Amino acid sequence: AFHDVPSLGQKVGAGSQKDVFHSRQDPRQCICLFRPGTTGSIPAEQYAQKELETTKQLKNLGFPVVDAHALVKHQGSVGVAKDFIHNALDSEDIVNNKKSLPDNLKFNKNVLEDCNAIIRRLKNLEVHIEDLQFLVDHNGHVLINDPRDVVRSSPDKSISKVNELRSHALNNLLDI
Repeated sequence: AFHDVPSLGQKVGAGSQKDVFHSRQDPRQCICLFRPGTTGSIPAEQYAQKELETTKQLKNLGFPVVDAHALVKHQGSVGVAKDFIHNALDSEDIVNNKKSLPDNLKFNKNVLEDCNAIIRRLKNLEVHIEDLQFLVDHNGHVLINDPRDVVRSSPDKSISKVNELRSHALNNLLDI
């Protein structure tokens, strides 16, 4: 199931779970490989397989996601081939105030609307997303990234994660 990527493109980004590389097979994609010690005791090949499945399940259910295309491996490194989001902001950087949303009005509106839309689905379908986490593309759209699992259950923990990010957009929009 895991495909060999012989060569990697330039490295891009700063996420802690995975190191990300431009795909030399498709400039719309990137190669995302687990860092050491990020999958706990679970083998990396399982973690990657579970992320691809969950990403596809959420995509089917209507959620906005960073799409995942293939399980990949490079030397001893294991991971997933995913859509590349140019100039993406990581939502953990935003909520932990390491980075900030731009001032742009349209940008913050998109963050607000998409956060609302994600919460609506979580309520309608009554699901909880393990390790819920997002990327914000350069227009402000919010995409679920590296989901670990989706299960029918109370969505309140997940709705709180979204609200966490939404608050920053609210605070900016309330500033005229």
